[PDB]
Amino acid sequence: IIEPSLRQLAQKYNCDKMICRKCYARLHPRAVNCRKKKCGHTNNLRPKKKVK
Amino acid sequence: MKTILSNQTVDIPENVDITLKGRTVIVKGPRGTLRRDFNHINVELSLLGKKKKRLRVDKWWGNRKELATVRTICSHVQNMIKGVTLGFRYKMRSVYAHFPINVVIQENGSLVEIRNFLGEKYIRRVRMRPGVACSVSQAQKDELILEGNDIELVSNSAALIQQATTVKNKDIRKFLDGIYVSEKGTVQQA
Amino acid sequence: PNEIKVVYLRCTGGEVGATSALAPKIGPLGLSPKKVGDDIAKATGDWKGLRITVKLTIQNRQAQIEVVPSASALIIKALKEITFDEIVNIARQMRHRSLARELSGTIKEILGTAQSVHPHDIIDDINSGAVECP
Amino acid sequence: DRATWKSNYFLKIIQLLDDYPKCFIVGADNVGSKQMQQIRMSLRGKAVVLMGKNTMMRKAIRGHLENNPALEKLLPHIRGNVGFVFTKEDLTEIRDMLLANKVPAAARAGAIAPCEVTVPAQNTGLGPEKTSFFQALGITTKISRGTIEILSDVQLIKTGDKVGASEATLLNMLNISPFSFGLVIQQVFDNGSIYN
Amino acid sequence: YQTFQRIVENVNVIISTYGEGESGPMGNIMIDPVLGTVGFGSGLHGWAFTLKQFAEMYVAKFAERAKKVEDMMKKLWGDRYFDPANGKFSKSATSPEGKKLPRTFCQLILDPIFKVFDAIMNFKKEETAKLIEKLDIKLDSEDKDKEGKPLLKAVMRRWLP
RNA sequence: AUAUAGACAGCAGGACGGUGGCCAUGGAAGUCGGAAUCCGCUAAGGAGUGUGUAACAACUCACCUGCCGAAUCAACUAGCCC
Ligand SMILES: [Mg+2]
Ligand SMILES: [Zn+2]
Repeated sequence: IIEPSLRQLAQKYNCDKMICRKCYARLHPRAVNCRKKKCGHTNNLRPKKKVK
Repeated sequence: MKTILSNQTVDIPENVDITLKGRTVIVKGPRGTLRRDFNHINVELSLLGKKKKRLRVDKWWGNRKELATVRTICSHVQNMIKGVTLGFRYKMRSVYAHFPINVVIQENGSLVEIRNFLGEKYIRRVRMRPGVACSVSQAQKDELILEGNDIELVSNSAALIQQATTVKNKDIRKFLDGIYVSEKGTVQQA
Repeated sequence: PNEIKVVYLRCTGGEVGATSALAPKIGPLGLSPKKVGDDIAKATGDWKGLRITVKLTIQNRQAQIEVVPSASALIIKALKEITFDEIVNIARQMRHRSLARELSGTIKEILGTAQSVHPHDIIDDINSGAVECP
Repeated sequence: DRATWKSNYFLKIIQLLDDYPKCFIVGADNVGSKQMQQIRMSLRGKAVVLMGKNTMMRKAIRGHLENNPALEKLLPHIRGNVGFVFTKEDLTEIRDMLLANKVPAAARAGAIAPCEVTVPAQNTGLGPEKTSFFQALGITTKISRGTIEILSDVQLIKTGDKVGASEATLLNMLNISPFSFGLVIQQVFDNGSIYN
Repeated sequence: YQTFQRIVENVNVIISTYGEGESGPMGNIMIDPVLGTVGFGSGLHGWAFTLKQFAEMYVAKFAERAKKVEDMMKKLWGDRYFDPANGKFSKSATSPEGKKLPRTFCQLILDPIFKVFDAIMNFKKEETAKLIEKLDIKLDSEDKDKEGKPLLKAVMRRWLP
């Protein structure tokens, strides 16, 4: 069992992030463009899917 | 476009002094001395007065990419001032669902042993960067305190600790176990 | 509070429903009305209006009385089966009549375009009954 | 639209300040729209209240100050989430009613609580299916007559600390009186006079 | 203690919600460690105990016996605090000096057990032997030879069947 | 296009009453859907851009306000580079 504040701290690094639709890169939650060249710094981003 | 001049000034507190050796900044304060050279950036560093100790960073005829470096240098120098005056303290929390994470701090805080991460028999030995001391907090039950003068060294040590306890071949959205940087602050709170 | 209270609202009306209605689903909240309660509530709630009829009930530990708030669309659909200005002028007399008001004309301005489901020319240039209610 | 809005607002402010000679400047804390409606209804009978943009306020009372002197001394004092209540009544009659009609605001999550409260040892009165929040917070509760009972006095909150989500929902379900605040008078202005 | 309280509270609330109340014929059915409807230990190593046994042994250290232990258990469990320095019970979370007091349940049940746990896991022979003598734990041959987790199982079985 | 009648970005609040608006209903209460877009409080509030709750609820947005005190934003277009 994990209490909610520690769960939020873990989720800040593990779940609250953006994923590039082209190259699956793990980006910070406020990202607008991917940081990686192989997708061409695309702006096709989606939220990381939740366990809910 | 080439901008004629881009400058930025950092104020220096009275208890700390700064010496320039070309583009090498030596910041001596109550807690120690932080020395860092910026020879990879073509800027001009100057100390202004004998009264309030302003440090000016100047870039002449720079395009956008090298105008971006002036505030980078200024922020680095401010971090050096902050480190030698108040220091840097990173508080990390170890979170776990079933297996408690046992952390043992070896000699002088320079080595960290993680024992029971996710119940595995492997022992994680993480060596701190020089000048960074790790300790087990007496205020919280699962808390590591990393204290030092260099923000990059302290944060690199914290990142090493965080990345050592990485869940593999499992859903990381479910297996949230590990040591994570809870907060970043200073020592002495002044 | 007599160990149980009936503050909760309902959104049933028109057809009796009973078993088809969600009143048995509310039932386990208070355990008092049950079928012998929702049937006798619907007996008085058959009309006023013949629509969804969002209404509140008050429990006397054996029987329930029902009060229907003067919802604009509810009362206008009850009225319906043209201007008909007087019926909407008189339908707002017995309501709560708060509407964050500053004058009596605000309520009739509200209901004139609540009837839009064109009743907007009156809203544009209305010059009648500004102080009729007070 | 925006320009006409601002022009109409300027006209409203200048006519209101010309009409009403006595006004109290009053700070707005974390207050709700329901409280705004309640104050509007409870005050619109005898006086009026004004709460808009501070830049609008200063510009209106500065640029068109030529119509009456003894007004520029408000300018270095109108700061923060503040507004003006315009009344023809007197200071005590406004102050006592405005200090009495304070809505008991609950414990919203993410809100600082300078005041201190402490839960006593008393029966909750609710069903025994809400022990999860008590156990998560660390509260010893036991079954008694089909209701949850607080067997020991515990420290709930201190002064000047953040409120967690579990504490906020506990105070929401407890149906007790938490720390509360509302529209509080900063100072007064009666024809060119500054007091408390 | 918090986990035990979580489980006891869960049992009480579940039976209260999903069954009849105290006004029913069965009466007060919600469990209480102070009454003796709650047990601890592990059946894997064959050792179990209730508040009754430790209350009985503490009354023995300090009809009549049953009446003593009946209201002794009421202090054995609960949100009560015993100060080892004071030597007497207290109902206040703050001591007159200022030191935080351990609760009675932990301080005078779980603490000797944690002493013997730490001793027998860290292989402190002097601590294990002295705790055996302080708790008059009876042991036989083929059980007085081992040390570690099997000795922990044996000592738990013999001291607390 | 916005901006000293104080922009933009950050940090902090309000984001309502009728109305848990009508026809959809077994809950859809602002968001599984069909129509229309009212009024007032005003600092603003869509009888709703999204998350979601069985459903409530609890969040977020566009809308305004507070701190902040000088410029900022958007959509395109075409050179080299990817
Ligand atoms: Mg797998
Ligand atoms: Zn990418």
